[PDB]
Amino acid sequence: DYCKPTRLDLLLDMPPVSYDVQLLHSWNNNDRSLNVFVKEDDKLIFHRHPVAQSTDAIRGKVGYTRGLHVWQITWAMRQRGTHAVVGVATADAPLHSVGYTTLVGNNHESWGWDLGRNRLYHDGKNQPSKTYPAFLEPDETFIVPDSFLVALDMDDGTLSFIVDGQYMGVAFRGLKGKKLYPVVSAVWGHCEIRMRYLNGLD
Amino acid sequence: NELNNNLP
Repeated sequence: DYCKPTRLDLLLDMPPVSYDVQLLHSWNNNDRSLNVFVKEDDKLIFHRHPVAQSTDAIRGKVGYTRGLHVWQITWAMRQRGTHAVVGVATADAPLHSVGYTTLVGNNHESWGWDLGRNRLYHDGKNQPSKTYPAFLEPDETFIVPDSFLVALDMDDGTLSFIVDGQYMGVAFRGLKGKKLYPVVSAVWGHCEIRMRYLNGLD
Repeated sequence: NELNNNLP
């Protein structure tokens, strides 16, 4: 009859890493769509050029192969547009499509949470999406707040999210033995998205 | 006033 911490709980309880370490895990300005750029004045942030009928992605500098890793995404609600997707990808995932689409999750190389739809996509050409968080009823949606956490456990092979301080449950399973990078895909002109790495265990 | 705030 007492309180036990998860490895996730313990990670969140340690003090977050220095800026130097945040920069090492930040958006890769040499691994991106041609229609986005990392801001020189704030390197935790990328900015999307106003290109019509285009979906654009960018990977984090570090592809995680082991350990638990948690980063914070800030994406202002008003700059999300029709297709705002957050997740992970292999080095082989496409970082651009024509049209407005769920680019992250539309193939075998990416796993994404569509923030507007509250739905998960992976291998979208061949497999159905899933409601997430899974407690949501078919037609029930909530607005994901501006900032939230992404939790990639390469030892369990899982991706999870934390929203408003609450664990949203496991989103994706089956990720052991991969090399997976933070990723987002976006369609909004002049949208800015921040990724701040918090900490890792192992 | 394009759907996703982009330039035609």
